[PDB]
Amino acid sequence: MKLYFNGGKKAVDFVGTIAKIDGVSADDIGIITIMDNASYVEILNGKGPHVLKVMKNTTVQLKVNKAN
Repeated sequence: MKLYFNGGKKAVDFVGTIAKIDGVSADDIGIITIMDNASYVEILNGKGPHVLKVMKNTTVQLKVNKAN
């Protein structure tokens, strides 16, 4: 599942808060895409919904939402 964060040009950063989420590790972090005013990262192994809910409560406080 692709998860958007309102942070872009204007990867190591998102691997690092996401990798510390309960029940998640680097192996659940897929491709990272960076655009001008937004970025998204593919969350693997069905953990997308979980990562999104946890990130709504986790500071790095970016606005997160499901791409799809």
